[PDB]
Amino acid sequence: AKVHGSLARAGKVKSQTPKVEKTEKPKKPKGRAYKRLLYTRRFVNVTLVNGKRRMNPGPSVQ
Amino acid sequence: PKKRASNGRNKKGRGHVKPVRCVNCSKSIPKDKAIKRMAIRNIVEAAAVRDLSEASVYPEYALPKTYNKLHYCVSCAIHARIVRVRSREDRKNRAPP
Amino acid sequence: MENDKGQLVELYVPRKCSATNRIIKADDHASVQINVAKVDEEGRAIPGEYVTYALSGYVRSRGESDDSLNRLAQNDGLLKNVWSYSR
Amino acid sequence: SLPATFDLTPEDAQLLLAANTHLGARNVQVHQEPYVFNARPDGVHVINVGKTWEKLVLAARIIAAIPNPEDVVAISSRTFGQRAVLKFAAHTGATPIAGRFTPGSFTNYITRSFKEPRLVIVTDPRSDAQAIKEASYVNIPVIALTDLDSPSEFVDVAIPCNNRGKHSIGLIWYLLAREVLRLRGALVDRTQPWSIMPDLYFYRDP
Amino acid sequence: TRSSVLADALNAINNAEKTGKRQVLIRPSSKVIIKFLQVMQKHGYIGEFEYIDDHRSGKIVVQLNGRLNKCGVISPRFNVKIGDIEKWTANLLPARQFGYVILTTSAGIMDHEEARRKHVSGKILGFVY
Amino acid sequence: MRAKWRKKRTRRLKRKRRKVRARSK
Amino acid sequence: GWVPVTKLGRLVKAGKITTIEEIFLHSLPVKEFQIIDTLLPGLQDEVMNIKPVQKQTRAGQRTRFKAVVVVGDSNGHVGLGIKTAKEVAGAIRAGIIIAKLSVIPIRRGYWGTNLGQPHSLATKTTGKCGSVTVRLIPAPRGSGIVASPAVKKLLQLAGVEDVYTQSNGKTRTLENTLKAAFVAIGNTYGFLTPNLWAEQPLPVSPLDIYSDEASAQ
Amino acid sequence: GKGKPRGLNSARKLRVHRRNNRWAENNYKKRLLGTAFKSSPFGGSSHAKGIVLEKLGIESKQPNSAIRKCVRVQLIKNGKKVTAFVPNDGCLNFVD
Amino acid sequence: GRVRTKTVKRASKALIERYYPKLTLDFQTNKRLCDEIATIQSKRLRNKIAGYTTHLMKRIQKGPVRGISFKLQEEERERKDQYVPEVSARSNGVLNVDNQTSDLVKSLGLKLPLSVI
RNA sequence: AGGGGAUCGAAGAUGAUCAGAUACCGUCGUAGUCUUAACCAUAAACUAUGCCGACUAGGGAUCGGGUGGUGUUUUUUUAAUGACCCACUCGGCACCUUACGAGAAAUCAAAGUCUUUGGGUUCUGGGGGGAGUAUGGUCGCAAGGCUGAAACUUAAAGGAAUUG
Ligand SMILES: [Mg+2]
Ligand SMILES: [Mg+2]
Ligand SMILES: [Mg+2]
Ligand SMILES: [Mg+2]
Ligand SMILES: [Mg+2]
Ligand SMILES: [Mg+2]
Ligand SMILES: [Mg+2]
Ligand SMILES: [Mg+2]
Ligand SMILES: [Mg+2]
Ligand SMILES: [Mg+2]
Ligand SMILES: [Mg+2]
Ligand SMILES: [Mg+2]
Ligand SMILES: [Mg+2]
Ligand SMILES: [Mg+2]
Ligand SMILES: [Mg+2]
Ligand SMILES: [Mg+2]
Ligand SMILES: [Mg+2]
Ligand SMILES: [Mg+2]
Ligand SMILES: [Mg+2]
Ligand SMILES: [Mg+2]
Repeated sequence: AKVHGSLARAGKVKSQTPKVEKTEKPKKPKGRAYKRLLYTRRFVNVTLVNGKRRMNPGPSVQ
Repeated sequence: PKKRASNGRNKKGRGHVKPVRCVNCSKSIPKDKAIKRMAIRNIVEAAAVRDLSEASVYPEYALPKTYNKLHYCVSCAIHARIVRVRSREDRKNRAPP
Repeated sequence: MENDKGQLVELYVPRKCSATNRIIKADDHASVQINVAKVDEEGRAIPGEYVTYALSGYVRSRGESDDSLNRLAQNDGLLKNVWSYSR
Repeated sequence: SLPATFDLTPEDAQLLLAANTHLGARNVQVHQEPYVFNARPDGVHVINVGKTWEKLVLAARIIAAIPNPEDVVAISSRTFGQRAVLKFAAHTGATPIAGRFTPGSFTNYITRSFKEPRLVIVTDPRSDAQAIKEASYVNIPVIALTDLDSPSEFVDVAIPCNNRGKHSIGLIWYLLAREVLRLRGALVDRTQPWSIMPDLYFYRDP
Repeated sequence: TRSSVLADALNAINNAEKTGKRQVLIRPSSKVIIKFLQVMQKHGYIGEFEYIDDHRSGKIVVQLNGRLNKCGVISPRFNVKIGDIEKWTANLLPARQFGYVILTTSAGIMDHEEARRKHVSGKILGFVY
Repeated sequence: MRAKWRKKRTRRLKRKRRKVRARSK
Repeated sequence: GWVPVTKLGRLVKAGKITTIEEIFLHSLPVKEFQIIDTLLPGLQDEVMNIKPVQKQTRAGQRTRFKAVVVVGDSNGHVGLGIKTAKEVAGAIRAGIIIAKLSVIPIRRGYWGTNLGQPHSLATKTTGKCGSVTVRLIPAPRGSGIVASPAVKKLLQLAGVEDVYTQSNGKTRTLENTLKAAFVAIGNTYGFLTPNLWAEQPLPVSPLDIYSDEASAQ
Repeated sequence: GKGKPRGLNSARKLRVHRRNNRWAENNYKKRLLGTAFKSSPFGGSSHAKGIVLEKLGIESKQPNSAIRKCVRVQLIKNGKKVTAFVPNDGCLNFVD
Repeated sequence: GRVRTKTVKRASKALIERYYPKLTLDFQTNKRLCDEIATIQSKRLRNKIAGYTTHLMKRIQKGPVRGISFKLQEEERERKDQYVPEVSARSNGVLNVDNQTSDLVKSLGLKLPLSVI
């Protein structure tokens, strides 16, 4: 092919993405603690559904 | 895939036979292949028998005939519609017209 | 199909062809059941009680449904001198 | 099983020689060869009446045993044998099938000819093949009129007539019915002939 | 040329049952054929066989009775150690609770059932189920 | 290109090579 | 309300036949999907796939949906419906009808010691549907249904406990795999083992016992 | 049947013939021609180390379009000149 | 070209099969009948129909037409299809026979009149 | 290499055609085409289907051999023998239907008797390119035949069938 192309714009995007700091939040439980926090959640109370029970939606349908 | 189960036309028990020259194409094609017709006619056609069977000597006579065994070939046996592309099954019909 | 304490499991026990004794398939819709009327003393046929053969998809399909029936007919005494074993 | 009365009687037999039922085709076919008696000079085949009779009897018997006598479909698309199967329908219950079979009868509900029988009789296994082939889709025994060259497929009990023509096709149908009446039903005294003619079963056109 | 005679025979037997036929003519009656036919007949997979004397090598007419799925040979007549007899039966028999592989041990031509009882092993002959 | 002529080609190459080489014995 | 046009339909609605096997034993061409609904409720459906396909109008294009349904109890009867129509939703249900009409029986069996209630298959069986050929093999307890998620599910509804597999061919064409898996389990009753070796004398066909009861209007 | 020899004595052929037909098996052949050692720019070894020569703007194949960032490398052990790809965004400035 | 569509014919075959002897070979009267025994949305169709079922008639009275049959004809075929002559078989001079068909009866256990060839 | 060189005709030449036309078409013609002695060893050298052995289904023509028929037709009187007819039956060249069975299908009496996987036996293939290439060897007067890689490269290449 052509092997000498433009090295000029080495790292465009990642050098021009708006800085935004990762927000603090309470640390999640670790170990057995966590895997409990899943069971008791992921299928004990259940939450929102669809007819298949969903996992990570946001805006939802509404 | 195979279009014709006889491939060309009858071999089976030979492997080769001497070829002939397509009567019109001036081509060349093995005798086992090649479309063939026996062209017999009258020397004086039909319309002319009047002037002929009349303006002669001899009682009635007896009209002569010509005997030309044509040898065509898939190239010019198709073009001269001596034969034609019969449908998938139709092709099988070895039956004379 | 027995078992441990001799109980009879196996939800169903297939008929069997009579010209080959090969299982009559659950979907063998060319297999069949002939029912021949058993008569009584002179003439009168008898509802309820008939003579019965059962032919297979395979036997019938191969045209052997006549010879095999006749073979089976004479045998159980339904015919006389129609089929001749030796040929 | 069957007593001494059911023996053939040359009263009957004569109608069979008269109707020329004994005349068979020039193609024997491997499966019909048991029915061959012997071969005529100048290529003809002589069938065996005592077998045709005996068959017919079994045929007649298999016609019986069948409870409801109206779901016994008797078929002929064939001309010659057509008039006969109307008559067989008259006498014993039997829904007949004259002329066209209309494919989709036995299989396919929705149709307005969904005969769902429990026995089929056929006049000629050739010209009534679609009838036979379709019957074998749905567990149905098949009585049938054979010649010597005949489709043995998916037919049980075959009655080797002539079916080529004349009156053989009528006679065998006539006698068939005649005997399924002498079998149970109402004829009785299987020794006495019938007020009913044979020419009641023949062709037409004229 | 003919090479197995046994396999040639069980072939016919097999082909016959399939096509709905309930009798076979076999060529040519060998002794190995016979014992094979025996061990078959015992367990019920065939009727009675009748040897024919040609002044030649023999013929056999065997009576069939449905119930035969496959008989068959395993050429070359392999060696079988006694703990490997299971490895075969496992390999080429429809189920644990029946069917038969027949061998040839120095005790004689038997099935693997019987061979297990006498505690002998030899060289594999064929199968039945 | 036609298998027949692509052969003729590769045959043509081979000879020229047979020649270019023996330009030094 | 159900109106049986079939002879077999009548006798089933009319309580004259109450079991499924009563139809298999006599080998009876089932036509109405309501029959097997009645004879066999508590049935279950699992929808296997919905894979849209395409072609042409006499110019441009045709495009519809293809659905695969297995139905089964978990006990010896199973069925397969493949139907494609102009809607997803409807060609699904369409199949659950063609699934039920296709219900076939299983001779489930023992791997060895016949200790109460079979855990596997009778014998080795095997099916084909072009290229794909699946093979079913009996198995010890605790083992399981060793098969591809599809086959297993079909063998679940089939109500199998333990079985080994050995599939060969383009296992990736779902429709063709399943059909031969079906073809396999539907062949268990096909195998004449020495259990069934005995002779019974042929039941008379319930289409003739309640014959008077059945027949047309 | 089956086209191979079945005999109880063809073990000679049976084994030798696979040793033949093993050679159409690619990896078998690479393993036994030691291509690993000979042809490869590494030794065969998992990794390898070298110095940077220049940097290349290798343009991507169809139907994409970009300028994949790459260096030319003088392999130390080998002397072999081989070009490698720098991955992730603007890392091509971490190397000179 | 005047080709009466199915909707016409499918009703001509339909009025004959129902109301036959209440019809006739005339056009005008049959046209009136349709107003009683049927319901037709347009005046022109009404006639178009009327004019076909009246076509059939004029050849019904000439020989039956393929797809069509009604009461008064259905037993008229049962009348013709009951003819039976003096007899045929019968026998007009013993039973004329061929060869071996004699051997067939000869080896059958039957009397029967005979004749050679 | 010699003989032979009617014909047809690679090369070439010429006339047209074409934007071009080294072509197709027209004409002229070398070698060649024939043969004898030597070479060459290759073709879609085709059934694109190894050989022997067994088995599984019907139908009819036709070739060769044999067999049976108080057959047909032949002398000037009907016997021989010639042909011709019919049935049989071996071994052929093929055809027909069929499909139990097989196949991805097209299709196949084998391409069947294979996940119920084993009669004997020779041969060849293992994604597509690179490539029948390079290299060694060898046979040939030569053209070439036989033997025959890798580096690197690539996600398709390919089969049968269907609808546009
Ligand atoms: Mg050739
Ligand atoms: Mg030639
Ligand atoms: Mg290219
Ligand atoms: Mg060349
Ligand atoms: Mg395969
Ligand atoms: Mg560079
Ligand atoms: Mg030139
Ligand atoms: Mg141009
Ligand atoms: Mg040039
Ligand atoms: Mg020389
Ligand atoms: Mg070659
Ligand atoms: Mg062979
Ligand atoms: Mg097919
Ligand atoms: Mg099978
Ligand atoms: Mg590979
Ligand atoms: Mg050259
Ligand atoms: Mg891509
Ligand atoms: Mg190709
Ligand atoms: Mg293609
Ligand atoms: Mg197309």
